[PDB]
Amino acid sequence: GAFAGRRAACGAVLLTELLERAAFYGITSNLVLFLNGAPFCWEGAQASEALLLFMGLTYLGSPFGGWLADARLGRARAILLSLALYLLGMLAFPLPATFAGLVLVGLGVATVKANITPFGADQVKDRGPEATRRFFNWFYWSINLGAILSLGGIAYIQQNVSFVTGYAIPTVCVGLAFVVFLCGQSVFITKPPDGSAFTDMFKILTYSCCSQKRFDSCKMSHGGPFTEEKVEDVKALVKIVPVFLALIPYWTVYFQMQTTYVLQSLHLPAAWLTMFDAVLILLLIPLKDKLVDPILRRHGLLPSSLKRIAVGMFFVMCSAFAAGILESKRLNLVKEKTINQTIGNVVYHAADLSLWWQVPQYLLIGISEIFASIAGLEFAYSAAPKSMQSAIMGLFFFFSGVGSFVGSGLLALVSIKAIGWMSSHTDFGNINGCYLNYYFFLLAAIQGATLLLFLIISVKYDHH
Repeated sequence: GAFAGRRAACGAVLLTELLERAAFYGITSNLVLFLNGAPFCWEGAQASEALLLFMGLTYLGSPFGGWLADARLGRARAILLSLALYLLGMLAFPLPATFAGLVLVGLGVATVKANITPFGADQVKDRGPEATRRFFNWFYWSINLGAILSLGGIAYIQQNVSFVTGYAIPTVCVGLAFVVFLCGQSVFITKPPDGSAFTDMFKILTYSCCSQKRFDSCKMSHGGPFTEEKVEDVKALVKIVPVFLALIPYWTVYFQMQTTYVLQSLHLPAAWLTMFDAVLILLLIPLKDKLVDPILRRHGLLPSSLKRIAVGMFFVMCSAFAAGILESKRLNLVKEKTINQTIGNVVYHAADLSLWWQVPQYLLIGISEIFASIAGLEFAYSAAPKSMQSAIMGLFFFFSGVGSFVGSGLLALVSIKAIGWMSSHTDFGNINGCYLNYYFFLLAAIQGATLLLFLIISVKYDHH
């Protein structure tokens, strides 16, 4: 009965999210390749910088998207405006203009990502937190399904017809999402926030900050016009911030592992490797949702989101250790024979080893994801105040982007001449004379330290 009733609205929201994710992954799958192979052939550095700027704008727009959704507008209306801007920007690709289109697409996706999760989360808030947890599980499953569908269909229909349609496919998807969402609204009534006074909440926050400049906060605000709700929201946000601060290195390690696993698998369509992870997720989310959760319900072992994030961090560390061991074995084997292969239009030298040895580590990462990210989202919805859930989601996405940037900086920094772990990394391939195993071991050590710090912070937070 918990999932009955608004099932149609939940399915519509999941379909819209799937279409949005498919369009985004279609955009990001071969943007650099399309720009390089286009008649306006730029340099590799120029395309890389454009992609990095696009990703940074998408990461940065999420807090402002949540701010715009929370203030002077609703949630569904802000989603509609964001996806309209997304469609308008995406229409430019099949046709300075490129910069404007990238800006529009980035703003649209940043607002959509920041606003879709809180809306669907509050849509099922009628029942207990278990309904929200199941909704988040199916939300992540739909995201992965959309990723797989895009990364397959792009190549599936790219060969049949002209390549322009390859970029026209996401746009149509966006349009479809638009229509679906519109229809959903006609029967949504998913407890619309109707946020009008929430704008004042923002200025109240500033007033509280002024009260800081002019448990000190509680006693100071008791005398003034600072009714307990806003003070408790400020306290909750203050408690939340260190969690994200500790989670930033986790996102750094996550993105670095995502890049390095593909880079290593290249030496055993290039996007299919990434699909592997998603495929594993598509296999793991349902089974767990039907088996892992009930058993705890039988034993009363239901942990907090922080404990599940810690378990995910432990699985990440185990996967990093396994990847390091596999890289060491591959380096030991490769010092005797090499095999020349071609992927796309690039020649790579790979060791005489099967590709299935990547199955264990990937599997571990999958478990970590199904134990961590979703749980974090639940926390991102649970501890956040009811007034500014979208702002909290936007800040979380911004912190994830900052972690990704820190990971890229660390990857650049572990390539200095004094380090000596890699010298052919500047070249496209020939990672045979490199030391990626040491990089994996360093990532595992950093993950362990971050896990310990997060455990301490989680214990301190749960004590209060």
